[PDB]
Amino acid sequence: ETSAVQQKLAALEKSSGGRLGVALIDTADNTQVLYRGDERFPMCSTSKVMAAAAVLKQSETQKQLLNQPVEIKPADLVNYNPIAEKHVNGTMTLAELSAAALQYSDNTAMNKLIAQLGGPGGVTAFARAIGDETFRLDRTEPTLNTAIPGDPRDTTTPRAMAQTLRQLTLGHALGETQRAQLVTWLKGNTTGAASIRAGLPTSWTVGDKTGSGDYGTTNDIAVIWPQGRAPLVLVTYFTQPQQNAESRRDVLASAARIIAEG
Ligand SMILES: *[B]([O])([O])[C]([C][C]([C])[C])[N]C(=O)[C][N]C(=O)C1=[C]C(Cl)=[C][C]=C1Cl
Ligand SMILES: [Cl-]
Repeated sequence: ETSAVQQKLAALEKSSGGRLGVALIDTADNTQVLYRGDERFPMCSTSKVMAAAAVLKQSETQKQLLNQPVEIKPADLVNYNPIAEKHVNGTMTLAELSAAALQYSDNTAMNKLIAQLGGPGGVTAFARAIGDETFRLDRTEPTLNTAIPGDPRDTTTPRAMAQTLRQLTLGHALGETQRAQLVTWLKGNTTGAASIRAGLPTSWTVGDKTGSGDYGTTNDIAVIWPQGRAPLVLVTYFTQPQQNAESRRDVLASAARIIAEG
């Protein structure tokens, strides 16, 4: 059966023409509210969180790792390189690459993080090490965004991603300095104003990471601090039937508004 929350989410899904996945964790009582919570969705750029977190984990035993310069060559540039293009024939540190990937969704920066982990499988291995049995990263940017219906590549479920995002930011999957750094990065994201943030009260602090891809795939994952109550974690994934469907960040904002009502 379904609650009124899930009925509202289903009606939003129906009106939108696509497939919506939602997972909310309320850390006050560890309850979850799910909509298609165990179905797989293409993560697209929301996978940048796991890649950055994996490098943070590496830095727990190599304290200066984040400050290590990494060469940016002309040939490294892919389809969206707002920060990395400023450093061609130059360098960016792993911290700078992490900030660029998370806060600007720079795809060259993401590919450097993936390479630092030994390839997409290294990101997946980190996920398994922190108890995420669902996440899989198969490809680099930009092909991880093909988002073909039914394809398990580069997917996770809303429930799994919400649980992991909680572990990474409010829990202790990462060390102290590292989890605080991840929170700082997520809070300063520049690309999320029309997504989850647009559906929540303005007094709430939010850290988030968006993503987008083919099939009009439009995603956001967030850690949320309401004023005067325990924080929440929210995942909103959305994908559509036709390859060239338009982005629908408004659907994510609407899903967040629905979840926040209660
Ligand atoms: B992320 O969602 O992975 C990222 C964020 C944007 C802001 C750069 N998305 C993409 O790169 C989307 N890319 C595609 O849909 C794409 C691009 C290219 Cl060049 C080739 C294949 C695909 Cl699927
Ligand atoms: Cl994005």
